Amino acid sequence: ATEGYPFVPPDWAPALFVPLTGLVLPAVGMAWAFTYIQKER
Amino acid sequence: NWLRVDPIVPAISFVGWTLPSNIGTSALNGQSLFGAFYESIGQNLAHWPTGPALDDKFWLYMVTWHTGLFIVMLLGQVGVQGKKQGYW
Amino acid sequence: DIAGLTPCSESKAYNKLERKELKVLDKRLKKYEPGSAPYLALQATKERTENRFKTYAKQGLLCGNDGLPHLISDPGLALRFNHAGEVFIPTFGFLYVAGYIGHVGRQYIILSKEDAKPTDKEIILDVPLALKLAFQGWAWPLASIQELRNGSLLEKDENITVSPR
Amino acid sequence: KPQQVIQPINGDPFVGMLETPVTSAPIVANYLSNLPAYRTGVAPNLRGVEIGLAHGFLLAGPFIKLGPLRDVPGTAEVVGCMSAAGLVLILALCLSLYGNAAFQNQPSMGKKTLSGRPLPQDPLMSEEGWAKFAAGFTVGGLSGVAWAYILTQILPYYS
Amino acid sequence: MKDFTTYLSTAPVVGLGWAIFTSGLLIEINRFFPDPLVFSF
Amino acid sequence: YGEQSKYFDLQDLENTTGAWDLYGVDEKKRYPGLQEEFFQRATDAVSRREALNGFVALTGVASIALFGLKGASTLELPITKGPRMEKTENGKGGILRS
Amino acid sequence: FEQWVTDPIHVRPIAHAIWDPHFGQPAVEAFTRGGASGPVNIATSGVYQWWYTIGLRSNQELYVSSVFLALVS
Amino acid sequence: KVKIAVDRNPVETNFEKWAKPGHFSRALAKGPNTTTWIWNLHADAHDFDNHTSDLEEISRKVFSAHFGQLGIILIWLSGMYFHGARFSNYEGWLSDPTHIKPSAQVVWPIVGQEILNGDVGGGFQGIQITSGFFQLWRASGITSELQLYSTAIGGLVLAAACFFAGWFHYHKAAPKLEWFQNVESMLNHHLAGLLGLGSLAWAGHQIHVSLPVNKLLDAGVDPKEIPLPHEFLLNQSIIADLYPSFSKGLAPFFTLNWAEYSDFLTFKGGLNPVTGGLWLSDTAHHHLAIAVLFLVAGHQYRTNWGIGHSIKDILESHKGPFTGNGHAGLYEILTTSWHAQLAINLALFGSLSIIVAHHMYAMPPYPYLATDYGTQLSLFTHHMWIGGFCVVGAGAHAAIFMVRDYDPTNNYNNLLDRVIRHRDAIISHLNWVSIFLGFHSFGLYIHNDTMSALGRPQDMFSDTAIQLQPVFAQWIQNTHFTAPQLTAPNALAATSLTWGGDVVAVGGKVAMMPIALGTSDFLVHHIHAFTIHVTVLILLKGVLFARSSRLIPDKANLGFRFPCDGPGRGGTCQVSAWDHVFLGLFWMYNSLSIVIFHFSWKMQSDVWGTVTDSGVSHITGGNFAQSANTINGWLRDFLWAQSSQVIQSYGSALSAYGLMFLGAHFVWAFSLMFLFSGRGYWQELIESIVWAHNKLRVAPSIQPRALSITQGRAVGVAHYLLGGIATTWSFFLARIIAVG
Ligand code: CLA
Ligand code: CLA
Ligand code: CLA
Ligand code: CLA
Ligand SMILES: CC1=C(C/C=C(\C)CCC[C@H](C)CCC[C@H](C)CCCC(C)C)C(=O)c2ccccc2C1=O
Ligand code: SF4
Repeated sequence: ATEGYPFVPPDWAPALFVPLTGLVLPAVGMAWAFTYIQKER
Repeated sequence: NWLRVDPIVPAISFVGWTLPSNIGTSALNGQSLFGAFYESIGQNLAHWPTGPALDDKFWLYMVTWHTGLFIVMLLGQVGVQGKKQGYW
Repeated sequence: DIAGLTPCSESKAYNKLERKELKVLDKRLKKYEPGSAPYLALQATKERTENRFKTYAKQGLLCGNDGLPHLISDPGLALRFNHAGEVFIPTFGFLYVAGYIGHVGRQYIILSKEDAKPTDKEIILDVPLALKLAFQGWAWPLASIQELRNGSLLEKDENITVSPR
Repeated sequence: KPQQVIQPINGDPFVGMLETPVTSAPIVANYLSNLPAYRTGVAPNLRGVEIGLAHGFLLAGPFIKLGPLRDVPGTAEVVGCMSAAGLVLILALCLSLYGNAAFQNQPSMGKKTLSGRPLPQDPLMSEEGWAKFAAGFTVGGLSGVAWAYILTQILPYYS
Repeated sequence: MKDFTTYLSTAPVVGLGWAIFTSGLLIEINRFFPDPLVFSF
Repeated sequence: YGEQSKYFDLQDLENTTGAWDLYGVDEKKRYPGLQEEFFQRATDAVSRREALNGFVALTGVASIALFGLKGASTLELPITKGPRMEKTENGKGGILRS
Repeated sequence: FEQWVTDPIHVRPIAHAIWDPHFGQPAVEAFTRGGASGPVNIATSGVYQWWYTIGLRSNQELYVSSVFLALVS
Repeated sequence: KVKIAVDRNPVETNFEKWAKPGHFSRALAKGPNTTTWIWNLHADAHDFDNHTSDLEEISRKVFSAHFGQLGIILIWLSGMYFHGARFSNYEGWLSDPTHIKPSAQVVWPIVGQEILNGDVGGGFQGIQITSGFFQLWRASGITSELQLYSTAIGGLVLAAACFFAGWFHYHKAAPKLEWFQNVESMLNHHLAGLLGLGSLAWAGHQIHVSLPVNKLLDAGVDPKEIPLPHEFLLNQSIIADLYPSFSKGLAPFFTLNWAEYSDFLTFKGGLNPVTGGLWLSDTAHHHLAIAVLFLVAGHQYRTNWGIGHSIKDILESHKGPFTGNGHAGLYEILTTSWHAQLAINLALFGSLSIIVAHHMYAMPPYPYLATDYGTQLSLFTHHMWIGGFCVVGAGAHAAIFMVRDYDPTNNYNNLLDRVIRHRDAIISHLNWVSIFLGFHSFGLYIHNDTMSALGRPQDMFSDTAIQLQPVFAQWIQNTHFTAPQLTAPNALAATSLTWGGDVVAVGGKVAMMPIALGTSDFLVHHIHAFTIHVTVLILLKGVLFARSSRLIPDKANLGFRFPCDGPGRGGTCQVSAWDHVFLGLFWMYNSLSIVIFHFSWKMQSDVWGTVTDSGVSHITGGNFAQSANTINGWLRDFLWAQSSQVIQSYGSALSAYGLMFLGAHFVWAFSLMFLFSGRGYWQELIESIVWAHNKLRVAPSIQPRALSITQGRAVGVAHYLLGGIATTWSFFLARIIAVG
């Protein structure tokens, strides 16, 4: 993009990025942490 | 575990027939409390898609008659089992 | 006229506050007959208000931008200007009584400790010795100074319970 | 003849339960023993199919009826169903996580049904058995969500 | 009298006598004299 | 166990500790026989916990990415619709910024 | 930031856009402050005044600053 | 069998035990070595169980303790009557109750307090009272201050008699244990005698005294020319014109012609439109029927003449198969434990005080009480809080009985033992219903707050949006409104105007108007049910786990009020039942605070107000149906829309309420030291202060010690409760005085 070439933001960037980091990222964090704390030995 | 718990005996279903004979056709106000209940369930069946409203008198007769019934079957069960066990 | 505070005798907001208080006090006066006892109480309240406003003025008191009198706390400034009556003389006035209570409590503690089971004396007070010490505590700073020099006031820490850190 | 209805389980006053008519009723015992989660001889995936079907059929209802788009006609019945499917997927993920967590070890002590006769091991109490159970749960939940969806399309009454 | 005045000498009564004395003293000072602010004699 | 008063024997400690399945039966294949293999083949590709955790995550991240990008603005969610004309000015005590 | 540079006393700073799917239709409209189109949040951190004071004018320079600080992180 | 067993002169009357303050406890009889001796002295002062193990001396002690409390209450009542006789405007208030605010406390002009002598009208200045004593003195026919003086002097005489009675019945003639154990005689004498005789005496006083005075008062006759009640009592001619049935002269009573008494023993539903209170004829027939019901119920038990009922037989005969032994030993417990009877009596007293508050807010039984919004609000809130306190104390003393007086010998398979047996099931089910009620009440509130905040009011739980209509309460309202039509045909109108169709108003202000119930009332009522279920969970868990628990099996041997069993098992802090009561006090405080907030908001928004020609305008804008569904709506439209008069009360008659408000804020905030903190830090700080006092030789002989952990918790809960109660008291009274 013009004058915004580092880390170019599309118009659908918030509408796509917000649900992964509020939905998918906490889910992966929860599952990874739950497998961590429940790991035996 | 002695599956006779809450003993299902048809003798205590007879006491459920005395209350429609006692409350019903016993004059008092109007015709009877059970008679008024019969009239109420009669007119309530006309509006099948809907139900009784807040201003309707059906709930009063229904609740009073049903607590009277529950009281009489509870007391009949208690008496008829205290007779058998020795509790009187 | 220090720190930008006008004297209370020549302050417009002080007189406006006095007029406002007289107005609301006289507002309640119209609801009672003049020969009634609430009228006499309201009249006495108004007289006490007027006497307080008069006595607060012409006494060196000053105020600034609020109509409420201010107090000068710095010694010297309250001595060169006539403001020692605000806090300078009440300072020694309180300290005399504060040292009075501390001295009579100390003498009662010392007198009770040289007695069998002294813990009972704290919950079972004795009247003649406490009242004698109460009336023998006017010269508290004179007793405090003489005990300070000779070690009877203080105690060396070799008989004082100290923390084990 | 006192009719001591309230008694401890197996005549044992030392453990948690006491045999009570909420528990000792033949109708309640027969209904609970015939529930899929207590059919020990049946494979855990066949357990999960019925359990997920029932739970995914029930979970669609509140989402359609009280969803944010409930006032929009025609679209509430699809939004509620896909949100129910997402909830079923979340519950399947948590079920798989529980299967990983609770069956990393091996149980050594049996269940001991009344008057003895215990089977070797419940396949539900195993790792791969609970994984199959969660697989049956998510398949049943998805099929139940789709069934509640098509029941909201063809209808003689309401939704 | 001795048996009663021993009870009279305990702390709750002393908790009143000092309280009554000091309270009444301050009431009479605030009553006969008006409300002052400055100790200018 | 439970002869006249005893509740412990140390050789059938499965009965001693109180481990009892109050509701447990061992009746196998209660559903009809043709019904199992339709669902047994349904589970076998997702029976492994690795296949199931991946599939839930596969339907998870894809549908989450579908929402907002394609999921929003088709349901007319009130986040990607835009304003008409509201809230340009702010400040009731004056100053009137923006 | 450009609108703040043109008029600091009038235009308000903006921190980040608000994409909350649980927002209602009045909620989206009532948060387009600072002369924006979408729902945005008014910045009170003071970085607008600081960056206008140190000579940052265009958002290209802020983009270069962001990528440089990400590189140094 | 029942007789009067009395021991004469067991205790000498002397100040020997007054000389030594620590004499009831052998641990405190040594001396005050530490500063905790004083707190143990004032704490174990009335704990008569550890003073001695003899039940007879404990019974004598509590008998004279009740005598002393009765004398104290009689002194207080005599003082209130004297205040109404001397410093009051009761004569002015009688001639004008709708325009002159009641006042019975007169302050001194000593230091600026003359602003507190508010202009209450009638040429009188003083503190505007809120107890409603003027309404009571108008119901019970009282005209002049001479009668109030006589009542005050009689109350002082009876208080002196009660104190002398306590001294006599302890020091001079103390009853034995068998005298106190005559439970059947006690019940018969306090059913037929106390309650029945008092009800009959009050009915007679209302019929012969209060009815003519109240009949002449609402007719416009000035009280100066109203005849004194002794003229009505002696002369049948004066009482005959006001009530024609008195011309018969007790003929219909003995000839069974009670229908002729339908003029002054009426059965009317509603309130008197002239005054706003209940009809005095209705109250006369009410108290007469209550006297009848208590005279017949007071002859039930068997004491000395064969006939009657034996309570042990009644308890042991009611045995049902799911309960095993049915009420088998409870007669033995309740005849030997003072704390069990204390728990029962305190629980029933607290619940009945709650009923008293609800049924005074519902039907005002006093003339010019409904329009006096301050008296009604104060009575409701005060009896609300007293009932809550009595219930919490009932739980506390039940736990004390559990710890001390409970023994396993008499109870094997009875109801108490089986309640002990399945206590975990009860606690778990109560926790489940606790979580369920908490979620679908408070989460509903939070969801409504969120949908309001998200700009979606159509997704809220309100009347405009999807609603939770309280159909059962509205059906009960409709049934009670239509109850005089069919089920009670002899009633003139509905028993209360909560569910009526008409609005009564005295002096241009609404006395009582019909109350509409919506989604907000549903939410607040289920919030109340949740909060009460939590508090009863805490109290019942404290009672049940006081003896033993899975954590601490030997909690019985550790006493009732102990701080902890140490940091073992992860820390067993607050494990005692005393700490359970300590938490239940706060939960009570939250419950009753929300209850009285609901009462004040609902009554100010839908009942209280000033009637106009063009409809009825309430105190608020009728915003309870629109703002009580959200927490922010509750806050802004109740605690912020009101309390604007408390902050601006300065310089006015109600500035003392603002001072009390801020002092209550201080005490409520000061309590959190004793709540959050512990003892070791405070003990070390006290050690440093002790070193400071040791340096210059002012060391006290009594060692200064920090407060005990139970002592610190008690101080914290006491300061917290006092601050919260005074906060709500000041806010409620200032709002209802400056507006109502
Ligand atoms: C008369 C006895 C007496 C004396 C001489 C002292 C002296 C002292 N105390 Mg102590 N104190 C006392 C009683 C006394 N205290 C009592 C009864 C309490 C409990 C309330 C305390 C609580 C206390 C604390 C918590 C602290 C001190 C501190 C101090 C020091 C600061 C001076 C001061 O005013 O403290 C302020 C003192 C108080 C606020 C306590 C006021 C209580 C009243 C006035 C005492 C009543 C005593 C009684 C009238 C005597 C009986 C008279 C006799 C004829 C019967 C000083 C060493 C401070 C310190 O360590 O400084 C280094 C400190 O932190 N004291
Ligand atoms: C019909 C007879 C009668 C009456 C009226 C009462 C009345 C009362 N009893 Mg009871 N009592 C009775 C018989 C009676 N008793 C018998 C037979 C026994 C033995 C089994 C007891 C044993 C007993 C105990 C153990 C206790 C009471 C208590 C009380 C008081 C409870 C306080 C209350 O509720 O507020 C009502 C308050 C009032 C009405 C205030 C007026 C009080 C007047 C002066 C009492 C007059 C009633 C009296 C019986 C008259 C004869 C006494 C005579 C020697 C002077 C109340 C006054 C409690 C107590 O100690 O209080 C005294 C208590 O704990 N009672
Ligand atoms: C029918 C009424 C009644 C009776 C006869 C008793 C009798 C008893 N209770 Mg119970 N109790 C009651 C009501 C009653 N209580 C209520 C309503 C509560 C709830 C608050 C409690 C809570 C309670 C607990 C938690 C405990 C008792 C205990 C006791 C015993 C000793 C009490 C004692 O020595 O206090 C001594 C008296 C005091 C400490 C004075 C009270 C001062 C309070 C804390 C502050 C009052 C402030 C006041 C309201 C406003 C003043 C403001 C201030 C600025 C001046 C005794 C068996 C204790 C026990 O060991 O039982 C065997 C015990 O642990 N009770
Ligand atoms: C207002 C203050 C407050 C609140 C909210 C709580 C909350 C709680 N206390 Mg407590 N309590 C407090 C102060 C408070 N406490 C204080 C000061 C004391 C000291 C006296 C106590 C004493 C006390 C005792 C003695 C007991 C409790 C219990 C409870 C629980 C009751 C749960 C319930 O039924 O409600 C429902 C739940 C709530 C109200 C919590 C908020 C729920 C909101 C609406 C969120 C809804 C779901 C949400 C969307 C999920 C978020 C997901 C996110 C992670 C992504 C809960 C954990 C009791 C308990 O353990 O449960 C039986 C209990 O026995 N508390
Ligand atoms: C502050 C505090 C203390 C310290 C408090 C103590 C030692 C009590 C102090 C009581 C005082 C001495 C009562 C008297 C108060 C004033 C002296 C009264 C003044 C009256 C005027 C007229 C002078 C504890 O000991 C404690 C223990 C456990 C939990 C929390 C706490 C806690 O929070
Ligand atoms: S912090 Fe206090 S109450 Fe808790 S275990 Fe320790 S000593 Fe006991």
